[PDB]
Amino acid sequence: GAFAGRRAACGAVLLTELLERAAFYGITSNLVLFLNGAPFCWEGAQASEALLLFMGLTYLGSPFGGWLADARLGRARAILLSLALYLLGMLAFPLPATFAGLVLVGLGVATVKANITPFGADQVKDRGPEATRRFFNWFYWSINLGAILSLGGIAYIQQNVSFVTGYAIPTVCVGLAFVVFLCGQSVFITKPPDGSAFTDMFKILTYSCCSQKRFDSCKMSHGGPFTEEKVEDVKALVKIVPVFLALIPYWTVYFQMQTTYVLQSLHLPAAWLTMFDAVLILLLIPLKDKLVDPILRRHGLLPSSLKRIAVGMFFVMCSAFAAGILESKRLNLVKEKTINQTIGNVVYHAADLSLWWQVPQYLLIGISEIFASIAGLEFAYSAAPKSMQSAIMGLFFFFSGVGSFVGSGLLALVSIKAIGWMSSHTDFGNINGCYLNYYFFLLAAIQGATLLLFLIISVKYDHH
Repeated sequence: GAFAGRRAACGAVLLTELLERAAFYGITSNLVLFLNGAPFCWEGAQASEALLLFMGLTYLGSPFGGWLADARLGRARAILLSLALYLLGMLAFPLPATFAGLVLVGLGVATVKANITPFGADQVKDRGPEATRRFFNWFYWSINLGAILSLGGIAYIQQNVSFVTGYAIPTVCVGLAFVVFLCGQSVFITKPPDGSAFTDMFKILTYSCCSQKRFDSCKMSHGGPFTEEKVEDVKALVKIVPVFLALIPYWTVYFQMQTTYVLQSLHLPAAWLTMFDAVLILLLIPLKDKLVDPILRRHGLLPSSLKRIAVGMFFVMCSAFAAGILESKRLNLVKEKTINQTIGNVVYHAADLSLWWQVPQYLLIGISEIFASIAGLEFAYSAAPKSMQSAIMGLFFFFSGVGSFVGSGLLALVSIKAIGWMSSHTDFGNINGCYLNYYFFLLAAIQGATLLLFLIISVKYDHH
């Protein structure tokens, strides 16, 4: 009965999210390749910088998207405006203009990502937190399904017809999402926030900050016009911030592992490797949702989101250790024979080893994801105040982007001449004379330290 009733609205929201994710992954799958192979052939550095700027704008727009959704507008209306801007920007690709289109697409996706999760989360808030947890599980499953569908269909229909349609496919998807969402609204009534006074909440926050400049906060605000709700929201946000601060290195390690696993698998369509992870997720989310959760319900072992994030961090560390061991074995084997292969239009030298040895580590990462990210989202919805859930989601996405940037900086920094772990990394391939195993071991050590710090912070937070 918990999932009955608004099932149609939940399915519509999941379909819209799937279409949005498919369009985004279609955009990001071969943007650099399309720009390089286009008649306006730029340099590799120029395309890389454009992609990095696009990703940074998408990461940065999420807090402002949540701010715009929370203030002077609703949630569904802000989603509609964001996806309209997304469609308008995406229409430019099949046709300075490129910069404007990238800006529009980035703003649209940043607002959509920041606003879709809180809306669907509050849509099922009628029942207990278990309904929200199941909704988040199916939300992540739909995201992965959309990723797989895009990364397959792009190549599936790219060969049949002209390549322009390859970029026209996401746009149509966006349009479809638009229509679906519109229809959903006609029967949504998913407890619309109707946020009008929430704008004042923002200025109240500033007033509280002024009260800081002019448990000190509680006693100071008791005398003034600072009714307990806003003070408790400020306290909750203050408690939340260190969690994200500790989670930033986790996102750094996550993105670095995502890049390095593909880079290593290249030496055993290039996007299919990434699909592997998603495929594993598509296999793991349902089974767990039907088996892992009930058993705890039988034993009363239901942990907090922080404990599940810690378990995910432990699985990440185990996967990093396994990847390091596999890289060491591959380096030991490769010092005797090499095999020349071609992927796309690039020649790579790979060791005489099967590709299935990547199955264990990937599997571990999958478990970590199904134990961590979703749980974090639940926390991102649970501890956040009811007034500014979208702002909290936007800040979380911004912190994830900052972690990704820190990971890229660390990857650049572990390539200095004094380090000596890699010298052919500047070249496209020939990672045979490199030391990626040491990089994996360093990532595992950093993950362990971050896990310990997060455990301490989680214990301190749960004590209060």
